Amino acid sequence: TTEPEKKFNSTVLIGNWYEERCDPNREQSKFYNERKFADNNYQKYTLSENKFQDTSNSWLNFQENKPEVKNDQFITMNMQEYKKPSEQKRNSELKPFIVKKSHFDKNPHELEEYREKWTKSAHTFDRMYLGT
Amino acid sequence: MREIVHIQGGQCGNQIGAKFWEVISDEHGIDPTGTYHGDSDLQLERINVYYNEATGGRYVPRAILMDLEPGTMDSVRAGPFGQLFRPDNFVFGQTGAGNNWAKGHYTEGAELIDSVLDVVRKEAEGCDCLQGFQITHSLGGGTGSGMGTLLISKVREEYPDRIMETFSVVPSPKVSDTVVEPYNATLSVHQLVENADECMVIDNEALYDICFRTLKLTTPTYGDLNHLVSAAMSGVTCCLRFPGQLNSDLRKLAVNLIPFPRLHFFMIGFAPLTSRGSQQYRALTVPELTQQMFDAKNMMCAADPRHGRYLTASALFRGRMSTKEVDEQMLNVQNKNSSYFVEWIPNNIKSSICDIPPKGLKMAVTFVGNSTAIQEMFKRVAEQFTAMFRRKAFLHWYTGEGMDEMEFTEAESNMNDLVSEYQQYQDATA
Amino acid sequence: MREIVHIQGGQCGNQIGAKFWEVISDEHGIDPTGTYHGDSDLQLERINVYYNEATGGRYVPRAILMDLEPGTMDSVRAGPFGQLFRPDNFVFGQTGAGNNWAKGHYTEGAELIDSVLDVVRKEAEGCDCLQGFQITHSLGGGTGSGMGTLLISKVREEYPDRIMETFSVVPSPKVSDTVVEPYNATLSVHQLVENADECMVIDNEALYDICFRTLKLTTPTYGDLNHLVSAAMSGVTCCLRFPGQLNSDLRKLAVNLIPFPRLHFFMIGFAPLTSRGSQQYRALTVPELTQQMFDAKNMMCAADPRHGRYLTASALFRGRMSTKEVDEQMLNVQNKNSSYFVEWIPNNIKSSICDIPPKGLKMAVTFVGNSTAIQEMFKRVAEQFTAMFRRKAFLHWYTGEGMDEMEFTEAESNMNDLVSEYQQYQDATA
Amino acid sequence: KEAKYHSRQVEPLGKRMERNYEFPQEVHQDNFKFGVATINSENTAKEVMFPQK
Amino acid sequence: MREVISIHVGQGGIQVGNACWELFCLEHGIQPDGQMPSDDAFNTFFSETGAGKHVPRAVFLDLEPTVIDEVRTGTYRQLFHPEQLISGKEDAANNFARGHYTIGKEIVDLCLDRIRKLADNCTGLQGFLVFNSVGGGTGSGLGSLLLERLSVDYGKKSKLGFTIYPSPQVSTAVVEPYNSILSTHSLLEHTDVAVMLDNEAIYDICRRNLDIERPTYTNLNRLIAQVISSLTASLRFDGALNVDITEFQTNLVPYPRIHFMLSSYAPIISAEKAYHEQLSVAEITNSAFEPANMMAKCDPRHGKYMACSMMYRGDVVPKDVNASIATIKTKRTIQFVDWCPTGFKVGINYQPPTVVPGGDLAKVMRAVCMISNSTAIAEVFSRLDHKFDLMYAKRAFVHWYVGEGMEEGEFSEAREDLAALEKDYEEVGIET
Ligand SMILES: Nc1nc2c(ncn2[C@@H]2O[C@H](COP(=O)(O)OP(=O)(O)OP(=O)(O)O)[C@@H](O)[C@H]2O)c(=O)[nH]1
Ligand SMILES: Nc1nc2c(ncn2[C@@H]2O[C@H](COP(=O)(O)OP(=O)(O)O)[C@@H](O)[C@H]2O)c(=O)[nH]1
Ligand SMILES: Nc1nc2c(ncn2[C@@H]2O[C@H](COP(=O)(O)OP(=O)(O)O)[C@@H](O)[C@H]2O)c(=O)[nH]1
Ligand SMILES: [Mg+2]
Repeated sequence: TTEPEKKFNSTVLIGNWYEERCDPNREQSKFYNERKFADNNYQKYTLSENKFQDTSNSWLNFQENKPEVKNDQFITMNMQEYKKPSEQKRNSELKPFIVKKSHFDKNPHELEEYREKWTKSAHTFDRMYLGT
Repeated sequence: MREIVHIQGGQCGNQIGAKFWEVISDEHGIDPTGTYHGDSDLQLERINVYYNEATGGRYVPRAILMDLEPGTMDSVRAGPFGQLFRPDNFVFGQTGAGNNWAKGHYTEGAELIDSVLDVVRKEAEGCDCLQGFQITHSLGGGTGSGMGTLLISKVREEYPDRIMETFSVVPSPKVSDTVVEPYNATLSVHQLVENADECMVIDNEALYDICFRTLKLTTPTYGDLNHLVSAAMSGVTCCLRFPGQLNSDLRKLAVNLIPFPRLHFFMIGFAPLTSRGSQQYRALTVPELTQQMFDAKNMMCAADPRHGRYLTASALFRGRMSTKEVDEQMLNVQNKNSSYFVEWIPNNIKSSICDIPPKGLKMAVTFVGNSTAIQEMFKRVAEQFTAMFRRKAFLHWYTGEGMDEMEFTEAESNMNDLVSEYQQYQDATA
Repeated sequence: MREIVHIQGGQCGNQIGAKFWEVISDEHGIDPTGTYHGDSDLQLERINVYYNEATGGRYVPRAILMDLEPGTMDSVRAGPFGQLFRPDNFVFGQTGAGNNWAKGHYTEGAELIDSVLDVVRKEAEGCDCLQGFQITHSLGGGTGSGMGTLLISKVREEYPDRIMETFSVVPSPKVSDTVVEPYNATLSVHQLVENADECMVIDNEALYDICFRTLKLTTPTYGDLNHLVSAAMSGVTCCLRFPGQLNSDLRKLAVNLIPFPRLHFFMIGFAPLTSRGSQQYRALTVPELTQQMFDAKNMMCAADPRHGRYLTASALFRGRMSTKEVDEQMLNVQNKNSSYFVEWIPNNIKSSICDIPPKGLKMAVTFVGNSTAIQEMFKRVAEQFTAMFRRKAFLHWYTGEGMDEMEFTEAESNMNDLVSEYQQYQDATA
Repeated sequence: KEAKYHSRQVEPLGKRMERNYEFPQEVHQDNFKFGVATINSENTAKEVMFPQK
Repeated sequence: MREVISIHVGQGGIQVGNACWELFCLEHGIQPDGQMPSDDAFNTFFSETGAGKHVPRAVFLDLEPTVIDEVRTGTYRQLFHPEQLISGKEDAANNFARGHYTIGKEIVDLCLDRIRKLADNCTGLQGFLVFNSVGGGTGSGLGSLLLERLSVDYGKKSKLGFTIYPSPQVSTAVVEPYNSILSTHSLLEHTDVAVMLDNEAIYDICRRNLDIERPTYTNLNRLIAQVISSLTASLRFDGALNVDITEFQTNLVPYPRIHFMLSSYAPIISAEKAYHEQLSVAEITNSAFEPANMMAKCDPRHGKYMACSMMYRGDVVPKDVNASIATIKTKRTIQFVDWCPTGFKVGINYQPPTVVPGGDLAKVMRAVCMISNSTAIAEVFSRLDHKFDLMYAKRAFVHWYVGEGMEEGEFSEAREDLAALEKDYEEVGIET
C-alpha cells in the first residue's frame, strides 16, 4: 500500500485525486448534477453546474474571498484602541460566565411588569405594642 | 446582629435555594436588581440577617452556591434573580459527581473544597456576630449528599459553638429516580447525625399529596414543590427578622425540642393552604389553623404522626392574634390526644407569636414537630439497602475509589442503632 | 529612510528576484505600470524602502540585474511585472559563464564587474541613510556563485559598516542538475564567511518535498518554488516597513542571532502552509502557528534540525494579536524541548510583532534559526569534493583560466575548518 | 398506466403503504405537532398561597 | 463544553453514521456546507472553525474505499474534514485475521494520530461512541484493535459501542459466526456499554408500525439515528431532569462483566394512523416495554430485569412518569431481579423529537427511549455458540484464518470465554 504516480486524469478514484479536483484552475473542477445524482432519465431533460467545494485559486494567501479579512487587513492596534474618548468602547474579551446578560436584562419590560406584580403588594403590617 | 449564612449544593438544593431567595426578597421588598422598593420601615429594620451591604446601596444575599457541573448553575443565573447573587460566590467544578457518593466525598469533592471553604470562611468572618449556618441539599444525589455532608464536618470543626440547619430531601420508594439511592442516602445519614444540630426531612412523596389534594391542582411541577418548602423555611426565622409578643430564635428552638443529643430529626408543615375555588369559603381563625396544623396529611413527611408518640412539638404563629386563644388551643389538643403524646414530659408543646404575617395573608402558621413516627422512613430505606448490599450489587464503583466495604457495614450499624435507640422512648413509660 | 538595495545574479537569482518583486508590488498595491492603486495610507509612508520615485508619479524598484548572457534577462523583461525595472539596470556580457567558477570570477567577471559596481554605487549614494544589501543567487552555478561572490567581496571593501544579507541556493546531492557542482560550491563558500553578515541557505530538494507533502500539488513548477522563497524573503523586512508593537530591523537580527563572528549561517521557514483541499477546516491561531513553525519538515533546508541543537532563533509574527500568547508559547516550546536548545545561553528565542499581515491572509510567521545541524549540508558537499578532486576530474578548465590547485586545497581546508569549529558547541558544557 | 394495479399503491419500494386519507387543511399543515394536546397548563402556580388578593 | 468523539468503522458503521450526522445537522440547523443561517448546544458534536462553518467530531475508518468515496463525492462533501476520512486499498473480505493481523496494523497509527489531534482540541471530553457491524471482517478486526489501543492510551474514558449482531435466521454472510465470537471476546474486556441492534427486529418494527413492506437500509438507519439523538439530547438540551454519560453505566452495570444491553423506542408511527390515537404518556411507555417493539430479537419474558435507563423527551411532566412506572411495577407479566428493589432511572428533556424531511416517521410531541439490562440476553450468545459449534466440528473455513497469520487455538479460547459469560449470566440471575 504505497503512493502511486500520475497515470489517469482527475476523474477516476485513483489516489491523490481530491487535491486536483479542489484546484479551480483545472476544467474538471466543476461537475454536473445529472452526472450522478440521477434517479431516472425522464426526470430532467436538463444539465446544471454544481462546482466542487469552494476554494481559492492560489495555494498561498488562501484567506481571500472573505470580505471581512480584506477590511481589517490595514488596522493597527493604535488605530483600534486610541480612537477618541468621546466614542470609544472596550474591546477586551472577558470570561463568558461574567457577561451572561440574565433574563431580566434581556427584556427590561418584564421588570416593571414585575415589582407591582409581587413586590410592595398586599402588605399588612400590624403591631400590638403599647406606644408604636 | 445574630445573622446567618446560606449554603446550597447539588441540583435539588439549588432549585430549593433559588426559590427561597425569591420568597425572602418579596417580604423585604427587594427587587431582583437589589433595590429596596418596600413601604414599611420594619422591612429594612433587620435586613442584616440575610443580606450584605455594598457600595452604592445595593443589597446582596450572603449565599454560597456549590456544585460539580455548570449545568444547573448556568440556568439559575440565566433566569430571574440571577443578578442578585455575587458572581464571585459561584464556585463549581468541571467533571461532575456522577451520582457517586465516594466520588463526591473522597476523590473529586475533596479536591474542590479548598476554594469554597475560603469564601465561606471569608463570609463568616466579616459578619458582626454569627448566629449559625443553614444547608439545603438532597440525600439521594452524588454531589448533594457527598460534598454536602463533608462541608458540614469541616465547618463544624472551625465553629464548634455555632448551630447548623439542614433541609434534607430524603428519597422515598414510591418516587424513585436513581437505582443507587439506598447506598448514598445511608452513607449521608451516618455523617449527618454526628455533626448537624438540626435536621429537617422532606419527601417528594408527601409534597405531591399536599399539592394534589389540599391545593387541588392537577399538574404540579418542581417549581411548585420548591415553593412549598420555601414557605416553611422562611417561617422558622420569621421571629428573628420581625418583632413579636414571644421571641424565639434558632437556639431557643433547639433547646426546647431536643431532649437527647442524638434525637434531632424533625418533620415540618405549613398552614393555611387552601385551593383557589375554596379560598372564599374559609374563615381565618386560630381554632381552624390549629386543626390543619396537626392534620396528619399536612406533614411534609411520608411518616404518619399517629403511628408513634410526639416527644415534643413547636408552632410558630404569624400575624395579629390573642395569646389566650393560642395558649388554650395548644392545651386542648394535648388533652384530647394524650395517647399520641409521651407522658413523662408535661406540656411538650412550645408556642411563639410574630407580629408580621407573610405576603398577602392575614395569618400563617409553621409547625415543627419531633415525633417517634420518623423511624419508619429509616426502616424502609435500610430495608432497600440490605437487599442490595447482600449481593454486593453496584459496589465496584465505591470500592474502586479508595473506600472499602468496612465503611458500608459500619454506616449501616450506626443507622440501625439510631432507629433502635429512637424507638426505645416510644414504648418507654414513667 | 533606512532603505535597502537589491542585487540578483544568475538564472536562479534573477528568477527569485522576478517573483520577489511581484509579491512586494502586490503587497503595496503597485500597478505593473508603476502606478499606486492602494486603499489605505499605510502603503505609501514607507514605499521609499524598496521603490524609487520618478517623474509622473511612477515608482521604479532599485534593483540591479547582472549576468554573463542575455538569455535569462530577455525572459525577465517579457514576463509579468517586467516594465518596473529600469532598462539602465541591466548589465550583461555576450558569452556566458558555462558552469565554470574561474571564468565568471577571473576572466569574464573581472572585466565586466566594473560596470555593475558603478550602478550599485550610483544607487547607494542616491539614498540618504543606507540600511544594507540583500543578494539573491545560487552557489551551484558559474555566473551566480562565481561573479556573485566577487561583487560581495568588493562591496564589503567599500561599505564595511552596512549589513549584508544573502539568500543562497546551495546544491543538494539528492537532486542533481550539474556534474561540476562540488567544485564551485566549495570555492564560493570560502569567500562568504569573511564578508556576509547573514546567510540564509535554501535547498531545492527541501522545497520539492514541502510542496509534495504539505501542499499536495501534483505537478509543481519553478514558479511555485519561487513563490515560497519570495514569501519568506518579504516577511523578514515586515517590521521595517509597517508599524507594530515590537519593531525589529535587519541589524537587530544580526546582533541577536550571532554569538560568534563565524556562526552566521541560518535556515528559514514559513507558516501557515496548508494543502488546497483542507484550507477552510483549520483555525489560524498563535498556538497553531507556533507549533508548525518549529516542525522539522517545514524548514527550507535538507538538514534535519532535530539532529542538533539550536543556538538562537527568531520569530517575526505578523498581524494584529496579543503579546501574552506570543510570549507564553516561546517559553512553552523552549521548556518542553530543552534537549534541542543549548544550555549555557538562556531564553534564546526572540519574538517580534507587526500589525500588517500579508495580503490574502490574517496571520503569518517567519522563522530564522541558527542550528548546529546546518553543517550536515556542508558535510555532503565536502565528501563529494574529495572523491572528485583526488582523481583531478574536470580540473583542466579551472587550471586553464589562471587558477591554481593551491586555492582548491585552501577551499576544502576552510570548509572542513568551519564544520569542526561549528560542531564543537553541540556538546560543549560550561 | 402502471400505477393502478393494487401493487403500486400498496407495498412500494422503501415507502409507507399508501392509505389515501384527507386531513383538514385549515389546520394540520404548517406546524401541527401530532399528539393529544399541550398538557393544558393550570392557572395560578405560586399565588394559590400568598393570594395577592 | 462537554464533547463526545464518534468513531465509524466498517460499511455498516459508515452507513449508520451518515444518517446520524444528517439527523444531527437537521436538528442543529447546519446546512450541508457547514454554515449556520441564523445557545451553543452544538458544541457536543461540532467544533467552531473560528469563522463560519462547523466541523463534526467524527473520524471515518475503512479498508475498502467505495463507501468512503461516496461520502467524499456526495451532497455532504463540504461538511466533513478532508483528512479525517481514512481509507485503505484492499478489503478484508469478511476475514477477521486480515483486519487484525495482516493489513489492519498499517492504519491504526493514522487513526490514533487523528483521534489524538481531535481530543487535544477538546476540553470536557465525556467519552467515545463507536459504530461497527460485527459480522464483517474489518468491522470486527479493526474495531477490536482500535478498542484495545484506545483503552491503554486513554485509561478511564468511557467508551460506548452500538454493535449490530447477526440475526437469528435472516442473515447475509455464511462465515460470520466465526469472526463474531473473536470480536465478542475482544470487546467484552475493553468496552463499557454494548447495544444490541440485530436486523430482524428492525424489520418487524417497520412492517408492523410504518406499514412498510419493502424496507431498505435507509429506513433502518433512521431508527438508530433517532435512538442516538434521544440518548444524547440530555448533553445538549436543558430539561427538567438531566442525566450525563457517566450517569448511565454507574446505574446500568451491577457487575463489571455484565454490560450488554438492548434498547427500545416509542412511539414509532406514521402520519396516517397517529391521528386516531392520542399518544399519551401513559400509553407510549407501555409500547416501550412491549416485547414486540424491541430493537433486539430477544424475548424479555424469558428472564429477569436488572435496571432500565429510560429517557423521555418532549413535553412530559415528572408527575405522569411516576404513575406509569407504578403501573409497570404492579403489572405481573414483568418481573425484576430480587436484589434490586428500585430499578428505574428516569430522565426528562424539553426538546421534542425532530423529523427529517422525506422520512417515514411522524412529528410527534412525545417520545421515550429505553435502555434495558436484562438476563434474557444470554439466548443470543447461546444460539451463536451453537451455530459456531455446528461448523467448527470439522474445521470448516479455517484455512482462510490460519493462512493469514492467526494461530489455531484462538477459537477454543473464545469458546471458553463465551461459556464463562453464559455461566456468569446464569449464576447472577438466580434467586437469593
Ligand atoms: N443495519 C445495517 N446493517 C448493515 C448495513 N450495511 C451492512 N450491514 C451489516 O453488515 C454485515 C456485513 O458486514 P458489512 O458491514 O457489510 O462489511 P464490513 O463490516 O465493513 O466488513 P467487510 O465486508 O470486510 O468490509 C451484514 O450482515 C449487515 O447485517 C446497513 O446499512 N445497515
Ligand atoms: N424538590 C425538588 N426535588 C428535586 C428537584 N430536582 C430533583 N429532585 C429530586 O432529587 C433526586 C435526585 O437528586 P439530585 O438532584 O440528582 O442530587 P445531586 O446529584 O447531588 O444534584 C430525585 O429523586 C428528585 O426527586 C427539584 O427541583 N426540587
Ligand atoms: N528555485 C529555483 N531554482 C532554480 C531556478 N532556475 C534554476 N534553478 C537552480 O539553479 C541550478 C543551476 O544554477 P545556474 O542557473 O546554472 O547558475 P548560474 O549559471 O550561475 O546562472 C539548478 O540546479 C536549478 O535547480 C528557478 O527559477 N528557481
Ligand atoms: Mg465492507
